[PDB]
This record gives sequence, C-alpha cells and structure tokens, in this order.
Amino acid sequence: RKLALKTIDWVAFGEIIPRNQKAVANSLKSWNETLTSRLATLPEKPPAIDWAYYKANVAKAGLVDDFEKKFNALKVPIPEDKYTAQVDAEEKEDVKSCAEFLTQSKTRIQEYEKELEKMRN
Amino acid sequence: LDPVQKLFVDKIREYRTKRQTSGGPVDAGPEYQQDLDRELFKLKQMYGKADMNTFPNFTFEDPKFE
Repeated sequence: RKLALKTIDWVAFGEIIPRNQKAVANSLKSWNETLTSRLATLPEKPPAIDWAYYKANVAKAGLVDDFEKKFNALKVPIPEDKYTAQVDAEEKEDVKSCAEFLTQSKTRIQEYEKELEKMRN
Repeated sequence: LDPVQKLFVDKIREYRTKRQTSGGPVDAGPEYQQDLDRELFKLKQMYGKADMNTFPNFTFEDPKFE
C-alpha cells in the first residue's frame, strides 16, 4: 500500500547507517517492520450498510433517516505529513554521498592508480 | 377450527385498540417499562456508551516537526 522498495532496501538498509544518523537507523529498521506487517493486515474499507432493510424495518425512521442524511453527507479528510522533508534532505544527503565523496575520492584513486604503474617494478 | 376462529378474532381486536392507544402497555402497567430499563442499561455496554441516537463526531491526528 503506502510503502515500496526504491533501490534494494529492507535488507540493504539495515546494515548501513550513515554515522550522522547511524545509531538511529538500527532502531528505526525494526519500527518500520512493525508498521509494515500491521498495515498489510488491516482492512482497507468496511462495507457500506444496506439502508433498504434498516430504513424499512427500523420503523423509528424519523431518527434513522435523519441520522442517515448526516452520515451520507459526512465528509472525511486525510492524515498528516510531518516528516518528509527527510525525503528531500535525501537529495541533499545524496549530493554528500556522491559528489562530496565521489569527487574527492575519485581524485584520490587517481593518484593511487598512477603510482601503480611504477610499482609493477 | 371456526368455532376456534371465534377466539382468534378476539385477540386481533385488542391488538389494534392498544396500538392506537397505550396505558403503559395496555395490559402491562409500569411493570413492562421497569423490566425494559433493567435490560436497557446492560445493552448500552454491549453496544458502546453513547451517541445511540446522535451521529458520532471524530477527531484527527498530529505529528512532530523534524
């Protein structure tokens, strides 16, 4: 429903925890699994009442019918974000990860390989 | 039978007279009403605790800004 795999993730996750969150992720993994199995189970929506039987055969229908109208008119919101600029601090952390490590390290490796030439000998 | 439909008539008559009236229940007095009240309480617990004649309100949830 709500989640998905992105990359390689529930396994590939847990092992690997950037130090600036590292400790958190260990705890967070197990929390997530709890949410995962829970959500998958729940019902998604109930039935929606057979009015015909109830209206006819609950003959206090002044009450029933008024409550009916209020129920049928009854509108519903959604839950709330709170925690999803983490989603976006992601693209930031993704810079840090590649370019910030990618680049500096690629220049480092540049030297290690050029030095490989002579030390064949 | 038909001499036994003579009794069946009798009952049908009393049912309407009551229904279009009431005296307590016509034939029942407070005693009916009192018994109901003893059953009526226990059923509230089986059925919830309120809102029995009035639509349930709801509330909505929050988070932590991190």
